[PDB]
Amino acid sequence: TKLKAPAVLAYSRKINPTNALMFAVNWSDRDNTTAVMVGTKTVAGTQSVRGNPNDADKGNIQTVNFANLPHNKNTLLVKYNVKFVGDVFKAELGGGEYSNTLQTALENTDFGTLAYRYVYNIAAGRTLWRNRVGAESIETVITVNDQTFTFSDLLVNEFDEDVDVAEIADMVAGVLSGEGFVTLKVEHYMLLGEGSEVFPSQEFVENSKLSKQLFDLNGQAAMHDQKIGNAIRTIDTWYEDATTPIAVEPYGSVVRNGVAYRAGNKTDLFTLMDGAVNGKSLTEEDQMFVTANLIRGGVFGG
Amino acid sequence: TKLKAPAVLAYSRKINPTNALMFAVNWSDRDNTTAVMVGTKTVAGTQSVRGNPNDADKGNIQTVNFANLPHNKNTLLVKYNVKFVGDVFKAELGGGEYSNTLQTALENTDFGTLAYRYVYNIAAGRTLWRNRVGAESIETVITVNDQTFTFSDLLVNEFDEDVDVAEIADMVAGVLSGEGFVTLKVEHYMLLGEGSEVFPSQEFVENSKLSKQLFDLNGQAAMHDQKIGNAIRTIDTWYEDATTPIAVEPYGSVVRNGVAYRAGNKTDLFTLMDGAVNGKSLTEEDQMFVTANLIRGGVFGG
Amino acid sequence: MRKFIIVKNVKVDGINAKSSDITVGMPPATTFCGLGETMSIKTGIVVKAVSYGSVKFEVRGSRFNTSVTKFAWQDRGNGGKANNNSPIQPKPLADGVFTLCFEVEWEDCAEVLVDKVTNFINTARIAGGTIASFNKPFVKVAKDAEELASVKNAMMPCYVVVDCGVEVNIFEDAVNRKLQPMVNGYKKLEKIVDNKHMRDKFTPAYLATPTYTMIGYKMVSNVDNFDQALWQYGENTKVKTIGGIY
Amino acid sequence: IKEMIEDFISKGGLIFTHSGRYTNTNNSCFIFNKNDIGVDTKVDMYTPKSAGIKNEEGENLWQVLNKANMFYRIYSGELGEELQYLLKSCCTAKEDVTTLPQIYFKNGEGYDILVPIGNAHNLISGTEYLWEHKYYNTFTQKLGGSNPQNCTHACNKMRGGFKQFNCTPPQVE
DNA sequence: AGGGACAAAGGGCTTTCCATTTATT
Repeated sequence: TKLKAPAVLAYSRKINPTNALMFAVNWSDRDNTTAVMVGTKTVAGTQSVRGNPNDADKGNIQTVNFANLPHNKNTLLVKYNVKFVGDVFKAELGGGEYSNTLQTALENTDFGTLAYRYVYNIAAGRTLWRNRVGAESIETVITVNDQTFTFSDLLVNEFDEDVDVAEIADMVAGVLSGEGFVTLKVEHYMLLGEGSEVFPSQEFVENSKLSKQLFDLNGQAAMHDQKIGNAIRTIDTWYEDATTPIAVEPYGSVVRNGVAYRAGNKTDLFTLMDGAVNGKSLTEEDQMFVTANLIRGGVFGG
Repeated sequence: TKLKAPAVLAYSRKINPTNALMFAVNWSDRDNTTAVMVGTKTVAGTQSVRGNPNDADKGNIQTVNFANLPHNKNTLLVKYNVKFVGDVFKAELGGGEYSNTLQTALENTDFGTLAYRYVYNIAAGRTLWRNRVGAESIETVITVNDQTFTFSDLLVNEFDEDVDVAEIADMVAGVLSGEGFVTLKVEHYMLLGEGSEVFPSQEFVENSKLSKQLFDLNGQAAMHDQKIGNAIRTIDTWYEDATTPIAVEPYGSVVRNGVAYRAGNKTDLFTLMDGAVNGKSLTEEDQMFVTANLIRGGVFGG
Repeated sequence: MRKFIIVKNVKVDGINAKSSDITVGMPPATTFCGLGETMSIKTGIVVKAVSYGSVKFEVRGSRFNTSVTKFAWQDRGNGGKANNNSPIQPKPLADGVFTLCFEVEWEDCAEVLVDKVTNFINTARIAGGTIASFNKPFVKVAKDAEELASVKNAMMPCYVVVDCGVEVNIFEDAVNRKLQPMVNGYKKLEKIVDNKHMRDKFTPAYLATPTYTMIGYKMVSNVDNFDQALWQYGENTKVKTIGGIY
Repeated sequence: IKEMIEDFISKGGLIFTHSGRYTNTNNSCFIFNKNDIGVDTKVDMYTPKSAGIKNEEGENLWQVLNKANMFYRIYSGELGEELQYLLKSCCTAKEDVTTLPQIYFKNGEGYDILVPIGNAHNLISGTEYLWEHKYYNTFTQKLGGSNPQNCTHACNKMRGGFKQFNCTPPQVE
């Protein structure tokens, strides 16, 4: 053997979500889907920044955006679609033999666990992050191939076994192993209260007027699709000293917290992906980690 | 030793109030609710500045907003909801090494003293700030999880001891010491008199044709939600030469008086927070000051 | 005899709007004539022309500043620096609802053509986006200009793109005539001699630069001849209107 | 300006009118065109870390070479062969394909894989023209990041950002 | 037949250079 990696590898995104929408309904009548519009308010506060104690007697005027439920309704509705696309072993760039000897060494993995966790992240409502916190009772409705399901309450942190998720997981794992696609329409109902606050996605913008801006399609509040795609890829529980699931990254990096878990101890992607090619047998978990990175996709430079 | 704080730290709100609503009812009939709408009038008074004594003969014309009770009703009703969220030590931005070693130093604080004052500021009627002045009798009704409490007369500047506020404080402290949430529904009744003046929250406008614009929700007079939350956390009586309670703030500053009570004498939040991480022993009374700042939230980064 | 297939209200989410280094907005016509060639390779239907509208379009971000997408660490040897954020390179995003119209010749039954289009729409991407919702296509037949009006008015809510031509250069024309450009072709500069990094290994390679033109967005029900609203390949690495310059 | 020309040629010192550093910073692909230089065509220049030298006024080589059409004046050879040979030995070709878009195009009976690169003249002429002629439908965008000293001298000298055309179509109400 | 030498290719860490001119609806 003694074969080295090409300069650029490229794998597409096998899990395609769309940007969700926000609606205000009632827990009784879930048909009055009124949109939730983004306003603009101006608020007077104090500075109180670290240091600069000399300027601790003045006020700062700040303009922000906001999105609240109206006082007549008390239920948040979130609508989006999720598409699962198979053929996860075809390369886009830098195929050669490097991809074939990796495909023939990773054809005996556990797609059932990966599909079960990918569905269970949608089922538990991990795609909400501030909308889930404070809600009394959540209710998820999944429509896949004219077979409607409904869930009541799941535990977000621990992957608990149940017979409802296993059917959809077995449907997904047949697509991810062979060829084809499967689309599922997901609706989420949250009971919050009369006049509560909902939380859309915040922009990475440099506007000179607003201190905070929220994402909106034609005025109605929404979340980013690449934001929603992070919760599905939160399946990584196999890193060293594992406590909580993290997102699937090639270095296992959470830049929000400022630490990198998987990198630095010969456990990242670019060691295991060479060891699997060069004949070394892997454990059951780092065979799943590489395949989860392939389902995530991405380019990989030299 | 001597670990510095990370450049990005963030703490979410743990107290979520909603924007209040104003209604007009009679004192002996608590169900005939009608809206208090906001109107516009034009006033033709004189002008007087501490300059330009020459222009003391020209009456200026102003266009203001106003809201009053009708002449057949004499009781103002204020409605809002307050939500208390637990897990007050988990950081949004910023990971461990700092918040984890701050949590083990702020573990043994007295949550009962904080949770008593946070409910006593709602029960006494500090959440009004102009409708309290000139009222014959106030009456507050607090509803939590199918349980109703009624408060008639409470001193505001003094944190008195009674038997019904402590029944809610033991529920609030259980949420603030652990995980979960609790919801209070608060209704205030004040007997002002027929045709009296009600006071909504003003709005920050830039060069509007109006000299005074009031906040409104679909034409109904309301109060700002961040104005409601300032009255709840007016619990701070631990600064040097303490006379009256002020709001919880990392420099203890009020912009009306133009003075910072806590800043400038090695007593502020950032000096106290860095000392507690490095191993210094905090006083029994300013441990609740640092803990109240994490409930408020904000930015604590270099 | 020419046939037309029309797809209405195609929701695309996440289109990278950087068409060139000086144009950020709608994707150009070359994307939509590449989409027809992609359909011709994948399905088998020979497509010679393509028209397109714009029901809704909005580039995310503020008015004069577009938003930046966050980046993740995706490179070999980036272990030491992985805890810190990332270097950031520019690419904006946009969201829109479009209407597409092809021009095919099929010479067969019409109840399998809709199925062949629908088997492709669920797979492909419109300029790197994600197709969320789309209406069922239908087959239209026109013979002369009097029967052509039917296929023109079929897609009523629309804003088609017609050619306008360049006078001297894009900057002075944009300032004077109030028109916004679109790349309609590429000019090759120098052949790449080492093809071990390309994605074909057999096709010859050339470094190229964009070449611009000026366009006009027009109501589809206010166009006299429909052939000025079509686009096709043909010229030296370039696209052009069938019915000439409007 | 020979004392600055030899200093720029003692460095890396490349001169181009078509590059790929305006798309991705990690590119290092430089193309100089012979058929596009004219009486007002402005070019760009790259050296490692954007190292330069002043001329006792605050001007580097890039600020001198674009003012009063000096680049054509050395290029046409009216300043002699002493500096024209040094200018012609400066602009060389530098070909790289990594981290760039590669698309196909339909030629006559076949396909052609091609790589779009950026134009140095168009960016500078666009920013310096639309501002003086009061065109207020643009996107202001700076490239280089916190340290723009890594892409081009034209990145470093004007930090205010280039102007890009807004191409947002109107929509149906 | 196999550790040891002979020299390469990755990889962490440590510099390093380096400066505008803001209206727009």
